[PDB]
Amino acid sequence: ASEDIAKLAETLAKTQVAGGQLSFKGKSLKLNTAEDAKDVIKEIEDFDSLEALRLEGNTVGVEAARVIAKALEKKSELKRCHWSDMFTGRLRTEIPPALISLGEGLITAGAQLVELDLSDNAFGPDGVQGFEALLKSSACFTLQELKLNNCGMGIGGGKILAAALTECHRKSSAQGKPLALKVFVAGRNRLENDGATALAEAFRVIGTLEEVHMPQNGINHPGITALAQAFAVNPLLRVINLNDNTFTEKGAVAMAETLKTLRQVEVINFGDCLVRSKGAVAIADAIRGGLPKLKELNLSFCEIKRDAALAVAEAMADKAELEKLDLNGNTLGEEGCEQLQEVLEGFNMAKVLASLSDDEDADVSTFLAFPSPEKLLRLGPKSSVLIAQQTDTSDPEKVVSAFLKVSSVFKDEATVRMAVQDAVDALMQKAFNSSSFNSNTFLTRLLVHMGLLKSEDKVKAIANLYGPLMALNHMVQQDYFPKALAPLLLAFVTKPNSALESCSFARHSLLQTLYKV
Amino acid sequence: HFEPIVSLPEVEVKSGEEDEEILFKERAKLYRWDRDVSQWKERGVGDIKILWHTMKNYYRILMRRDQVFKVCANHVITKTMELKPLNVSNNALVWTASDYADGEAKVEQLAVRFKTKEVADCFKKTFEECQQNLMKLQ
Amino acid sequence: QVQFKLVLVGDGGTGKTTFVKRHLTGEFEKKYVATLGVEVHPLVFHTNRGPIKFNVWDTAGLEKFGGLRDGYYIQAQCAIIMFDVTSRVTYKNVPNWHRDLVRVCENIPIVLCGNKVDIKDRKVKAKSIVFHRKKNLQYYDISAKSNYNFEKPFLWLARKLIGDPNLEFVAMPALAPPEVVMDPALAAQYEHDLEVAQTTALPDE
Ligand SMILES: Nc1nc2c(ncn2[C@@H]2O[C@H](COP(=O)(O)OP(=O)(O)OP(=O)(O)O)[C@@H](O)[C@H]2O)c(=O)[nH]1
Ligand SMILES: [Mg+2]
Repeated sequence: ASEDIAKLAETLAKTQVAGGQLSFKGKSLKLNTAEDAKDVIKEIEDFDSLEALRLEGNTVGVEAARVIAKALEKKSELKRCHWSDMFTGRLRTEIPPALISLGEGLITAGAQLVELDLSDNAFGPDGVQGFEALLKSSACFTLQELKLNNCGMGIGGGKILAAALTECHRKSSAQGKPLALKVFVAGRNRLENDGATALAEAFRVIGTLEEVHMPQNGINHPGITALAQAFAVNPLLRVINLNDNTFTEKGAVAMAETLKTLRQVEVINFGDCLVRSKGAVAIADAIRGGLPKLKELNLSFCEIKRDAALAVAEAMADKAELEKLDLNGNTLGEEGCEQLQEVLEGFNMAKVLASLSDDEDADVSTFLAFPSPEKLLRLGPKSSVLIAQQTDTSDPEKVVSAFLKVSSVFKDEATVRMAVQDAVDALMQKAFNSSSFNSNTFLTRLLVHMGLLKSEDKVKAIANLYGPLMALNHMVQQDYFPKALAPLLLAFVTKPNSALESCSFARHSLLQTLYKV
Repeated sequence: HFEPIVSLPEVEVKSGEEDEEILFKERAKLYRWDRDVSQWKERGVGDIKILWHTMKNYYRILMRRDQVFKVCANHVITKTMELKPLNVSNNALVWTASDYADGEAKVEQLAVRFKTKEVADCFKKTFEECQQNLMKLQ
Repeated sequence: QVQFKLVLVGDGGTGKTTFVKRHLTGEFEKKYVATLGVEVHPLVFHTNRGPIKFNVWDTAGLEKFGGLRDGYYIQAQCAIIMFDVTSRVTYKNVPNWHRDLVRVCENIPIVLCGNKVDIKDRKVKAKSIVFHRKKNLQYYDISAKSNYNFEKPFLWLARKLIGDPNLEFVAMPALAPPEVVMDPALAAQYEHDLEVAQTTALPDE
């Protein structure tokens, strides 16, 4: 969006390292008393050269307003004042007084007010009366931008503002330096028809306008025709933003009539204007008739139909510097979007249009069979010797099988692990105290079953070694465990193997225990 | 969805019409005169009625709004009433009354507009008959 | 008695003050006089469960958001977010108002009200109103001019607060007037008003 970069350049052009803008934006100061504004006045006084004052996001009361006006009396080089939203929370009895006091302070100071912004302040006719005195006075003969967006003026406020603008123009022309307004932003004020016509009359006097924003003013066609006639006089118009009004069809025809005679318009925002597919054709004809330098054109949510959309697209394609076209929201058929894309890509741009994303048209053996952690508990303390007694310890193969079955259900739960460890201790104590029992055979079979070693007859290994490794770690620390089997376990546990890297913690703990002995 | 914040037991509703007879009941629009701005301001739309009491024997003009059912006009009929047609518009009547609608007596010029002309004529006839009945009692 | 601080929030020029005035007086303020700060209006309703009072804090829609106005929302118990049906720009701001409300008062009955549905050139349509589905809101079309569903928001809020789904408005506890009283000192003045009353036309459209 070229508007974003233009605004960025404008903001960059007015940044200084010293002697420049003074700001209080985003401080939420509640200047509810004269003393409460001591810091603000002290800071304002201590400023060499002042050329801008921002009071955004604050709450200026009557007393604070008087104090700030008295402070401003000194500053004579002031040229801009962005007072957007500096009365949040004040009632009707406190806004006009503060605004009049600030206006008097600026007038007596002798400023020039190249810009005057009062956006987002709830003024209405009362606030308009409040700052009319400032607007008429000599402080606004050089005024070049007047932003009143969202002031909520209304019909009466619009009439008063138009009268003030006309009087200011008359006085300025009498002096010798006629008022030359360039940017006028009065949106969201409900200037429906009387305010709109009054401001159109005010514009007709001033031929210097370049931008004019009136979005969301509830304007209907009877006022939009007068506004278009007023625009026709101004030959330097560059941006015509009238988003979210009601033109129906007469308004669009009236606007096309003036667009025919304007040769410098660059932005035309008519979104939500209910053009209804006939004013779309009229605007298409007007732009086709010749309107160079056009960069943007918005007709979104105008209830345009397919044929009118194609006509406007064809008319627009001839433009050279086109940079954005919006038609989202129109009642274009799904094939209509494809046809529009084809028509546009027939030209060079092929992508200028905005996205059309919205359109319409005894049991020890039983446990040993399938060991489970819970089944071990049910045996109670009997499990200590029942497992040892039942198992045949004469042959090391059965001892190893019993050890593996017991340790398979090993879990970190405190109760289960203690039962498993005492059962293992009893089983090995009965196993190791047997003359007809070779320990090395037991170790070799244990390694074979765990998969750490290979065997003549390939006995299928086990899946998880966590339980067996934990049981071994516990066993290594008991007395009955021979001090001669430590090296074999160490060698085959440090032995690389995929089945071991799965359980790194048990392997590491076992290795630490082995290196202890 | 949202949990309750206050629980109120059900209570009986008593509207002061049990012991009165409805001599008239018609749809209408009631406007109150605003002296400060000097223009008629809508007071409501609803069923205007001319109730009559049996024992106390008094005639009372009553009206309630359409949906909220608030009382927008409520006063007594007196011999000093000056009900008369409104020159502008049509099938409309105007009269001064000590309305007791909101919280206390207020002297208001009330203008009532009906749907058609025969309804307005019937209302005026009933008003005149009530005034005559009150006067003849003396 | 029973009081439910209600907060009426919405963009400027939507009909909050007109809605409240039509509720408490029955008039129709067709002039746009922007509300400054906040205005407190008590609305007394009568239901089958007794009388209730809504303290409607009609806030100003022209102000910005932020903490500067959080004073309005403190200790709130129900909210009405009002947007203008004949303006999409006002509908685009409903999410912002809902965010601002839920920042201070997390869980409260919030009712979305689409105003000005009596105008023929309608921009926002029932199909495009999808915000209330994402959250848990009740959406109602209202018209402070033609009195179309102009009490449904209060009825729904009362239903959700009192806790009785079958709650509905009863007629009124209206009793006979106290007595006829007149002051002859000002009586003549009253007559003068009538002399002017007949010289103006009713606001008939
Ligand atoms: N046609 C039509 N217009 C309405 C309706 N309701 C309100 N309006 C208009 O909308 C305007 C709203 O004015 P207010 O209610 O006083 O202003 P507000 O809603 O409080 O907006 P803020 O004060 O800025 O917060 C009125 O001037 C009416 O003309 C309606 O139901 N139909
Ligand atoms: Mg308001």
